[PDB]
Amino acid sequence: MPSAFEKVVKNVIKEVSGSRGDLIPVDSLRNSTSFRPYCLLNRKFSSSRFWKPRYSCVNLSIKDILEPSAPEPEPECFGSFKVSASMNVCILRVTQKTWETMQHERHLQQPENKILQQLRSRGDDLFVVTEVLQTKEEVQITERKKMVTIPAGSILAFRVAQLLIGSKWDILLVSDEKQRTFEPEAADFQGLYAEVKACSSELESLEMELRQQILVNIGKILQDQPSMEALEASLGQGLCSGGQVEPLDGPAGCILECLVLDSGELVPELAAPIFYLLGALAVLSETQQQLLAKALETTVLSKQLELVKHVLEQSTPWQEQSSVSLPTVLLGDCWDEKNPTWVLLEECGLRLQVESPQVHWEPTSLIPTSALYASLFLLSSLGQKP
Amino acid sequence: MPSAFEKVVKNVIKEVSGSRGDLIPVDSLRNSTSFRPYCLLNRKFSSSRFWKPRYSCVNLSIKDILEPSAPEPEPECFGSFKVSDVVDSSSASMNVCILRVTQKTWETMQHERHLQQPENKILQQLRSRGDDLFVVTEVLQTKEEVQITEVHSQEGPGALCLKGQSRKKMVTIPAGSILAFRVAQLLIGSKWDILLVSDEKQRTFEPADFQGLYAEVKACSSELESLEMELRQQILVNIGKILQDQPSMEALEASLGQGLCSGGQVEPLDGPAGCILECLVLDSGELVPELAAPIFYLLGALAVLSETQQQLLAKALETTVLSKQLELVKHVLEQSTPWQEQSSVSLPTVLLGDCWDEKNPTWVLLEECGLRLQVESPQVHWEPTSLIPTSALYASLFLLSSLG
Ligand SMILES: [Cl-]
Ligand SMILES: [Cl-]
Ligand SMILES: [Cl-]
Ligand code: NA
Ligand code: NA
Ligand code: NA
Repeated sequence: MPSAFEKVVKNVIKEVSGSRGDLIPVDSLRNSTSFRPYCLLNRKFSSSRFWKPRYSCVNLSIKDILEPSAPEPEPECFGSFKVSASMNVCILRVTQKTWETMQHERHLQQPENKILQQLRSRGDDLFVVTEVLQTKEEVQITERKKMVTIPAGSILAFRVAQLLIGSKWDILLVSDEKQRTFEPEAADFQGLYAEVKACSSELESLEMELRQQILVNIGKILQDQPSMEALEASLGQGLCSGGQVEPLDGPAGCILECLVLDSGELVPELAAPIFYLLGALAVLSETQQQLLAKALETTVLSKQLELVKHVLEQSTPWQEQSSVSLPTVLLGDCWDEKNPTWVLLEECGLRLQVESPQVHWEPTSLIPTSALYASLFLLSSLGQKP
Repeated sequence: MPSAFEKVVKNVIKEVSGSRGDLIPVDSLRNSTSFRPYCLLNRKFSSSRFWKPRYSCVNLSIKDILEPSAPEPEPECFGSFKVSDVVDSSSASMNVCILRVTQKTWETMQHERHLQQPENKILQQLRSRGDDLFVVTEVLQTKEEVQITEVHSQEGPGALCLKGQSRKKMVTIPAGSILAFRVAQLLIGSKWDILLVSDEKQRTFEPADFQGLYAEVKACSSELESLEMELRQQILVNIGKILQDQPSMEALEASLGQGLCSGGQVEPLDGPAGCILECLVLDSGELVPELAAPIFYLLGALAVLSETQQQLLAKALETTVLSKQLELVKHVLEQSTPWQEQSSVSLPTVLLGDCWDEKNPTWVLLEECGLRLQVESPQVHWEPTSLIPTSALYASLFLLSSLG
């Protein structure tokens, strides 16, 4: 859904930074306080180069992992904008000189922080907020009647920099997608298909009874995000450490039981593709997850996958905004707002239309549409007959 | 080496807009007053799809061609920025702001104002020449007065003796100076319209790959190769003289453009511009289309090049060094496909007998195209932004060597 705050945040990013902007939108006003400059964010191990997991809050600042312990310098105000009925926003940034000074004056906390040890075990990546886009004044944005007030100084969007911590700490201002925080090539549709097909090949191999229970239990964990979140951490820690994993409760536990041995250690060939599939589902929105949990039959899933496959295949180059025409004749019912394939595509940030062209590609929509494609491909690959 | 201060302007654009392909950099502080919002700019008829002519100032505003005559609404201030990379014991920061004319302002102006019915004399002159008309829709200007110093890299004893104040120049930029701008092509006919989403195939007045670029230049060269050796040599030596005087080349271009779009007798010009015009014209005063069109293309390609690039070509007009420089540019362009991605190009062995360095003429010609050069493997760094000037440099070298 437009979520009111979610809709105003996307339009503000587009006006301030431009279409291919490197600004990440803030999910909610409650969480805004944790995305301030210098805040630390974690991300689960990146299983794919086409989709990335959402950033989570560590509720710690860069000073909390460095020595000597001291407050960070005040972020500089780069600029102000009148985004339009006029909302005033401003950019607070941590300069490169501030990072270089901090790297010279501060070193990693030598007896090692406990939170970093937890992230290292799960194979998570660590990031630091380098820039924020926040409101200057209080605005009363109105939405049914639901006036959402946004107070002054609210983080609407943010820029991150991956930090690499080992013997010394380093900040990646110019991002490198191949880098990992803790140390243990054309991006086209063809490479994306090969990556998902490699993961799908590992599935199918499993017995039809095993594939069906993993499939039905995925539909149950799609109802409970924290259940899926906990299962992901158990798999990530088991893959990065190789130790016995603690049994879980609910459908998360049932899926974990399928992927694990009599000793407690995960089977890497079974756990890795499931970790990829759960990571692709984590990228999707609540609405998208509840739709996939209903349409888990391989009949509708195959048609939805073919529509997403066509959208992605026709949107190359993925860096330009392009219009795509869809073969809606594939679907059993008419192409409208109530269609499940319309809702799955609209939740990816794609602007849809009733007819020719039906989809409007946005470069920003690559991360969720790759996750939706990989999710549909693997979920149909589980429910298929041998 | 910047184009006077172009590297500092490009750094400000990169920080403010994210990429270079959105805002056009202003050439000089003297001309800045003419690139303000609502100002009208003309661009000569586009002879090629790979290179585009520079925008010239009409020194008129949108209100000067519309009725009722009334001042334009004040442009809105979209935002302010504090840029610190202004060099290309403490750091240097400059405050800039963006002034924009909103789409609603343009739509309101289109509803309230119509074209000046007995027709503006300046529009008639641009129409006769086949020029395109544009309007400045957004500007990036300074908020405060900034003093930027320029440091000149050594320079030879002959270039210093030409002038003869030291290497460090104190340049003072006043508050409200236009550093960069965004344009919108306006289409004027029975009604006027503003193209906010640009269309490269559109003309104001209604009357791909390296292989396509090579074919376009080769077609132009085929026409020039049919001329007499004495006429080709006089056209070549006189091009080297008009390369010293930009306004002489600018006037000759307008005479050829108006003669091609109207087909009437052209008034004789003075200096080397006049000598070239005499070669392309009849006993009656009308241009020979087969002769004037390829020369118009060649002059348009030279107009895209910088002053430094033009002074280098005016010295190296012999077909000996010209052929080697053309081959280097041909290789850079051929290896940079696709042009949209930044790619590194490795230049082949024995570049010019002597050595590949900052003082090499081929290095300066390529660096003035926005290409970041390096002493060795890879020597060139392609930037998508460098397509317009490198196409013009290729076409210029190809046709100048084709002269003789
Ligand atoms: Cl987020
Ligand atoms: Cl892993
Ligand atoms: Cl210009
Ligand atoms: Na602070
Ligand atoms: Na089996
Ligand atoms: Na395509």
